[PDB]
Amino acid sequence: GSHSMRYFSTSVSRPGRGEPRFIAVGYVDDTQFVRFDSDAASQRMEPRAPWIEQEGPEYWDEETGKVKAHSQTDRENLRIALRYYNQSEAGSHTLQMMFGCDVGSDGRFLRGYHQYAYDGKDYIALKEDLRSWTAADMAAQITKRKWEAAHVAEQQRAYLEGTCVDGLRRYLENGKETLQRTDPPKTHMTHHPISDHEATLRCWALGFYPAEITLTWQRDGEDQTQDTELVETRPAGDGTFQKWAAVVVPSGEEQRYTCHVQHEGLPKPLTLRWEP
Amino acid sequence: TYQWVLKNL
Amino acid sequence: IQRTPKIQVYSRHPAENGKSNFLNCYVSGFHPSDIEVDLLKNGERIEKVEHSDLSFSKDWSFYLLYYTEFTPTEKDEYACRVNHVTLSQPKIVKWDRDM
Repeated sequence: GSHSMRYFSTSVSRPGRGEPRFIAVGYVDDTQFVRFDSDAASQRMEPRAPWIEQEGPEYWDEETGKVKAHSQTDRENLRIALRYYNQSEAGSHTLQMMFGCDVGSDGRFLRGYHQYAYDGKDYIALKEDLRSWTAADMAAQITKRKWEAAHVAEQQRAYLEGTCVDGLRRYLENGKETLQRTDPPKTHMTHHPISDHEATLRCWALGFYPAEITLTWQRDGEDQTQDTELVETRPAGDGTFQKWAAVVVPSGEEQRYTCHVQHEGLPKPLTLRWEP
Repeated sequence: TYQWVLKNL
Repeated sequence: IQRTPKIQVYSRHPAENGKSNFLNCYVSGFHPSDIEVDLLKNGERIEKVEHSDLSFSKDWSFYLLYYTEFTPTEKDEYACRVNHVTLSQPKIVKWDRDM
């Protein structure tokens, strides 16, 4: 239905061990499709999904050019940041960036993003209107004044609504077989006794794509949050995802509990009940 | 399609 | 501002003794990005372990997938060893086929 494209970059300084390492990765929804690593031998933006290899030679030259320029920009920004926070040149610092867009089922613009984080904390973010900045602290406030005066957001806006959307649209078509598929979860419930009085019920969801899913426990058809354990959705490594939800229950009361599985690959949500 | 990231903080 | 890694050790497919599978170690929610992740077989480091490209979540916390092709058995005990600036010592998480 709705689709996203995101680019995530990480610049990490390592004083005494040469210049900062720069790593950038690109995603369409939950599928990685490109990478660039400043420490790799190739010095090129590399394919990471089969369907991105159908882009011609000029795409790889242009994209390599872009990712290398961002690599240089964020090396400078690491130096500007030290000065703004009055930090020592000897310590290791991190500059992260994310940018990208959201499109509807019609392949039309919904939302745009362009944001930084310094040492794992919000630095500056482009607001939803694509005309203003959310600066988090005093240092980011200096950048905000600089970027607003120079009308920099118009360049972000022209990218996010244009180039970003066109690329996302072209990728969805070229990788249709992969990106526009829905792999519903394969579900099951397991039972694990604790004591003579307690047991754990674990509701599993496996082999699903996209990553978004909701697992809920209910007792007697009433929502249950107490005695619940939910693991983070995790990648299987084959392009699909996994998740589980567990509840600690009194012995003999197992069947009063139900697991509710919500996934866009499902025609209806699934309800699971322990059936020995 | 990547963006041109050229502005400084 | 330093966050400790969450760790999950699990197989790609439901484990069957004598069948090829993939052993995974998912580290997430950590900062800074430098991290040491090994997959162990009976307490010994597995040699050919691949990892995913450094990426991150909405809250800016990093995640990585470390994986190796393996064939589980009844005897063989698998684990993941993780070291990070936030950890006073490497954390060992045993592979539990029911988790």
